[PDB]
Amino acid sequence: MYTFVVRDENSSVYAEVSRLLLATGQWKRLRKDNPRFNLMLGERNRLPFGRLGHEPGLVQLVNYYRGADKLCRKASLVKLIKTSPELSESCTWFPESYVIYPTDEREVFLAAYNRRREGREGNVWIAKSSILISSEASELLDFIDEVHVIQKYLEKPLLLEPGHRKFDIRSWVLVDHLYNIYLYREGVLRTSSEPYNSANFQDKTCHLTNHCIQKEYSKNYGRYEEGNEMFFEEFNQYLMDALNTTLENSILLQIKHIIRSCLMCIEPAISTKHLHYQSFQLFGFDFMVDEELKVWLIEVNGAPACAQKLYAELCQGIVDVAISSVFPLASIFIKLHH
Amino acid sequence: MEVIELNKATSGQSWEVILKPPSDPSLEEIQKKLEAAEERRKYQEAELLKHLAE
Amino acid sequence: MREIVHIQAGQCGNQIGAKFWEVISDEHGIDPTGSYHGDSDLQLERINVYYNEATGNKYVPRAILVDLEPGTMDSVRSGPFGQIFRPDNFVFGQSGAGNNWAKGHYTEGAELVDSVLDVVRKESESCDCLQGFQLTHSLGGGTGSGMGTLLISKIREEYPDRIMNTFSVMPSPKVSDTVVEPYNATLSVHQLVENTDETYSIDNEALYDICFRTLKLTTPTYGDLNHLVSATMSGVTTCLRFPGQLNADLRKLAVNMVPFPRLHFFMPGFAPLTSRGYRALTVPELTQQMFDSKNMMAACDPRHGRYLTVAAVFRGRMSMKEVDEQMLNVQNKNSSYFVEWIPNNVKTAVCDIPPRGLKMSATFIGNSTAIQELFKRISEQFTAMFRRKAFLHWYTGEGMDEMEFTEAESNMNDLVSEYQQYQDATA
Amino acid sequence: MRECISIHVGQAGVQIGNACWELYCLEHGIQPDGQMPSDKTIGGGDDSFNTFFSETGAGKHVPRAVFVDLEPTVIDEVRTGTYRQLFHPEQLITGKEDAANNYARGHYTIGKEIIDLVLDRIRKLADQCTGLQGFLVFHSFGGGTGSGFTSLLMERLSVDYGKKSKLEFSIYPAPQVSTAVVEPYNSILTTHTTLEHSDCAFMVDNEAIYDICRRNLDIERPTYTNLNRLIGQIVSSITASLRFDGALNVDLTEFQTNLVPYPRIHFPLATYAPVISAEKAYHEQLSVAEITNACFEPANQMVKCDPRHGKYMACCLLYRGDVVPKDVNAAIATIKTKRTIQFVDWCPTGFKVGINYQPPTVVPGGDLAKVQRAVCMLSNTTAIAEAWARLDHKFDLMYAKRAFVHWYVGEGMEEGEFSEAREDMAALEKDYEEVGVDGEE
Ligand SMILES: CC[C@H](C)[C@H](NC(=O)[C@@]1(C)CCCN1C)C(=O)N(C)[C@H](C[C@@H](OC(C)=O)c1nc(C(=O)N[C@@H](Cc2ccc(N)cc2)C[C@H](C)C(=O)O)cs1)C(C)C
Ligand SMILES: Nc1nc2c(ncn2[C@@H]2O[C@H](COP(=O)(O)OP(=O)(O)OP(=O)(O)O)[C@@H](O)[C@H]2O)c(=O)[nH]1
Ligand SMILES: Nc1nc2c(ncn2[C@@H]2O[C@H](COP(=O)(O)OP(=O)(O)O)[C@@H](O)[C@H]2O)c(=O)[nH]1
Ligand SMILES: Nc1ncnc2c1ncn2[C@@H]1O[C@H](COP(=O)(O)OP(=O)(O)O)[C@@H](O)[C@H]1O
Ligand SMILES: [Ca+2]
Ligand SMILES: [Ca+2]
Ligand SMILES: [Ca+2]
Ligand SMILES: [Mg+2]
Ligand SMILES: [Mg+2]
Ligand SMILES: [Mg+2]
Repeated sequence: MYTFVVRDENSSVYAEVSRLLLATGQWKRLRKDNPRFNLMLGERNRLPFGRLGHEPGLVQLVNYYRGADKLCRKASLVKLIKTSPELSESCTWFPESYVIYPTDEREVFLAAYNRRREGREGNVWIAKSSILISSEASELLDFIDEVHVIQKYLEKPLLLEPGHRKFDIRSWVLVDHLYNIYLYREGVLRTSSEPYNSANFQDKTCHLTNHCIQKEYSKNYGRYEEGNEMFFEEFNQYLMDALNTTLENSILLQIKHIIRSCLMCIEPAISTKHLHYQSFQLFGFDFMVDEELKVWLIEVNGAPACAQKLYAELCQGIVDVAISSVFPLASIFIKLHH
Repeated sequence: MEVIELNKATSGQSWEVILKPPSDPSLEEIQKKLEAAEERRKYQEAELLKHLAE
Repeated sequence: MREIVHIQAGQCGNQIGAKFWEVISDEHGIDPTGSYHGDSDLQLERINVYYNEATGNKYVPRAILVDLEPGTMDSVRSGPFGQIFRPDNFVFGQSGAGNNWAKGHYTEGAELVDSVLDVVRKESESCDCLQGFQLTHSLGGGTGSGMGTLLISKIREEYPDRIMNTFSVMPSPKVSDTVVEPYNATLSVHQLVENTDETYSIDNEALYDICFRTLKLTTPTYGDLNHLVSATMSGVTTCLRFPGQLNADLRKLAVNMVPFPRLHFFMPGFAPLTSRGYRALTVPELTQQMFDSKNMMAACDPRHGRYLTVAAVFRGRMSMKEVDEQMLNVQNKNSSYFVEWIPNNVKTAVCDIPPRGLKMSATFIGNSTAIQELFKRISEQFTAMFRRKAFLHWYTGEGMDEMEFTEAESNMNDLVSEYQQYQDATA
Repeated sequence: MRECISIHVGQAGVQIGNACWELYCLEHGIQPDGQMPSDKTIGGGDDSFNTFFSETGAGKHVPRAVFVDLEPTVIDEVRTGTYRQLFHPEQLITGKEDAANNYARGHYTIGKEIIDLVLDRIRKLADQCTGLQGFLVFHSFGGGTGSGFTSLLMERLSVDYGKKSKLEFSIYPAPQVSTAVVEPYNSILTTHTTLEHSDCAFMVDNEAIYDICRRNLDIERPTYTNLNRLIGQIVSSITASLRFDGALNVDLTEFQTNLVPYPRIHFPLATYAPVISAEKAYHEQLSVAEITNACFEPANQMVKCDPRHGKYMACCLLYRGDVVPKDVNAAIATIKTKRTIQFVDWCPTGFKVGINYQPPTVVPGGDLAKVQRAVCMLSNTTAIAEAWARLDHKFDLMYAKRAFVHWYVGEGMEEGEFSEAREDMAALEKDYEEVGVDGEE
């Protein structure tokens, strides 16, 4: 009879993870401040990592990797890519990014921006907090003074037909206590139900593919799919019939290279191998695919949520390979080798 | 990787190795607190003895 | 801290007090004459906690025998070990207390009390460093009840800085038929709440039920009950008598067991439970048993409350790894029954010397909020008579007023309210 | 030559003290009778060992030590000890009644009544010193004497010797060996009271020590004897530099200088390798590179914490035995690339290194094997604040209910002193976080 504690009530993913654990009749949920637990399903910000692994007779495991915020915080991710020789500034799969404070990267940003204007190259950028899409240095820098990251906007993206619509691929990755990187076979395409405007960047409906902005600012929401959710089997069919190739060959291969290269990079800083406590974590990798079928990384989410139809399969995979591996009772993933 | 201040001796040796460069109460107060506690104890004992005599 | 002064008052007190010295004398290898005849020097390292060494290297118990009648003490003197006790330390009367707390506390007891204190004083003198006092008594009678609590109060006046600890026997209608017992018991609890540092709540209901249901004794006797009491007393005092780290003195025990000054009533436990007439217990069995309701010396269900603090003593030759394993297993398997706001509240001791005829035993000491059940019981019985003022003439004929009774009733009801406070308290 | 006075307070201080002064004698060839054949200057000398050992005309090498417990049992085993001849009777000070794991009883009640006798016996030592450096104070955080009496003595030492250095060896409380439930209260109370009076404190979490013994020495249930032989090894590494003709940490000031940038953050983390069981017939001798790398393994530290999720303000490697610089600098190159060693921006990422040719010594008939080379890494990392966060949370759980508080108040302490002591800890935690660092989707 193993014990757990729930310290993040808002997590839909670990709410289902809790539900499945009790349902086995080998797990008991303790009070959120009872220290005599095996598993902590901890709070998003300020998790007491320093307190875990100090209870004798108990093998303790947490649903977070201490320091995985270097990869998940927007300004930190840029910094990690730029400083770490494992990724470096010689990195092909991540858009040109600069950290701007309202230490700084203001000097080097203008330097690369002005080389593009005179170089007769597209100067469309994006701004986000750790939301603005503009071509002028004024509108970008002036907005931050109302901490952000100025990233190269994907001017030539790939568009699904019918619809001439933008999208983004969300992949779920589980890194267990042994640092085995597992990619869930199912992913989702956060599509933009409105057609892409090549010249207009004022309307933030056809540019932001988020499920929240489509259920709020999009008129033709839920037209092509439900709601703006295209799954892999369906997307693969579009790639074969409309582009000849497969999802595995044109996209999945690059995604896997990105996941691996990212998580291997921070393995020496977050690995809980010779530690008093063990960690595991579910991540949400966000990708953009250009028209040349080249995969780009947008953001890493430390606390992702799932697509309602996949919760069942993903949350069972979490308890199967990340929990019951450590706490044995009485594949739906792709193991990314390293 | 730099090596500086190489100190040598009979039972040892030492040096620095730079990999990258940078970027009270008086005795009067002690007896004051020590007496105040003894007087807080003495009050508690006498209050008990007062209650016991009742 | 070193020497403990032992006082035994009344019929129950002297009977259980006597059985205590017989048990620990044999443990420490002291014969009924007082001469040492043991195999280990672990038996004498802390002998001076309970025994005064006399000329010709003979060991005398630091025991005072009190009663308002000669009866029991005469049978203790006629007993096997009666010869060990100092004869100047037998302080008795001829009247009796007639199962009346008012007689033991105010009228008859009043006449004998200073002669007891002169013996307490003499014993306290021959002490290099006195720890405190130990008292055996019942709460249902007159002498141990009334006189015992008056002796505690008088001892506290002369020794306010020392530790007062009791082995108090709680009344049960399964053992006794004296109607006034709930009155005497409530009057005695009121005293214990104010004037003791530690009280082992030894309940006659639990001792009867253990004898009947577990030891399968059809007609249990006082000696049958006392057998479980002497085992409990031997176990709860181990840390004080033998070399060790945890709870080796009365004060260190109190600091570990008493989070709140009125909440000092302990629920003792014991494994294996035996009757006076082979098969050794494993470390896992000792651990399941000592924490089991059926092994508690107080008729309370620990599962109905929360443990504020626990002391676990393991006696014999066993695995310190396994003791630690099983102790952690018990805490980790039932963590809801241990207050979260008192971190690491279970402390464990292991002593190499087991009791007589046991290869290995385990004694539990718990400060559980479930003790309120015992107090609710005595309170239910008290209120039923007191709301009709029944049998009060026995008390008022001794000078007492209804006020003392209303006050005693209130204090015990307040103590039950306090135990509930901390049962419903969260971190 | 500058002298050091070692003070051992409580059961922990006295029993560790014993394990240390015993290792010191095996290391300097001093016999249980106090005789040293290797010392050719009879009844005196200005040798490096004379920092810790005074001398008699009869040729007795006498520890510059004071033992203080409020109860006889423990110190009466220093008097009955193998090394009983070593100590003067006035070096051993006992009460009758102990502090009952109550800081208030140790500090206020018994403290007030024995403080002057202790400072007297300390001056009796200080007056045999040509130029006293300061003090090394050994004690538990958890016990009443260990916490209460020590904090009082530290405040008085600051008065009577304000120019002198005060260094600590503090035993941080761990439930696996803990004797009391109030150890969190006592720990915070003494930490707050001893903060301004301590120059450098070395914490040893009893949980780490217990685990090293279980894991590396294959001891089922380690005792104080096992724990102290291991603590003795770490203490010896730190003090070897004062007792022998060494190049680094040659005086007590050097510890503050080399390890303590900010005075409040004076708790360096100690890591020690190699720890091998003597009960091992075969032993594959580890390299300089292996033992150096192990200094970055949490399994080998004196407090379990992650120095990766913190910053370094100081780092110093103390080697012992068959070690050459060539192998050291190469290991420092190797680990720098492998391990994630982040330093404070205003500090150079670098290490102070010292080798002491003196070989690693063990007690004959011990659980610890004799090694050719050894290393103690002393590093000031903000990761040690994890020990503070754990203890502060335990303190908070209990204090919110005022559990056991009456025991303190009954000894004369005010309830306000508890939250005062705790606000200082909340300050200390905040200092460490300032130095150390910069929903659904
Ligand atoms: C006919 C009435 C009997 C005697 C009595 N019955 C009751 O009280 C009942 C059950 C009847 C109505 C409701 N009520 C509660 C009874 O069984 N008890 C009061 C017993 C105690 C009684 O048991 C028997 C069977 O005699 C006694 N035991 C002893 C005894 O153990 N004597 C030992 C010496 C002794 C004497 C007094 C004291 N206080 C302590 C010890 C000697 C014996 C040989 C031994 O060692 O057991 C004496 S009377 C208790 C435990 C329930
Ligand atoms: N490593 C180690 N820890 C010890 C030793 N003795 C006690 N401790 C620890 O120290 C804490 C208790 O403090 P003690 O030193 O025993 O107490 P004290 O200073 O003598 O104080 P009182 O006995 O209360 O007057 C607990 O954490 C013990 O486990 C020892 O020899 N070695
Ligand atoms: N367990 C136990 N209970 C006893 C014994 N003698 C008396 N009692 C109980 O004590 C109460 C009567 O008190 P008693 O000690 O005889 O009276 P006192 O002499 O006036 O103090 C009743 O609850 C009895 O059942 C005994 O030897 N053992
Ligand atoms: N550089 C970019 N080029 C093109 N589209 C982008 C770029 N950055 C973000 N987007 C778009 O913005 C959407 C939301 O951005 P994101 O960084 O994932 O923020 P959030 O943390 O709020 O989910 C993406 O789904 C994508 O459509
Ligand atoms: Ca009369
Ligand atoms: Ca000399
Ligand atoms: Ca100072
Ligand atoms: Mg009677
Ligand atoms: Mg039960
Ligand atoms: Mg002690």
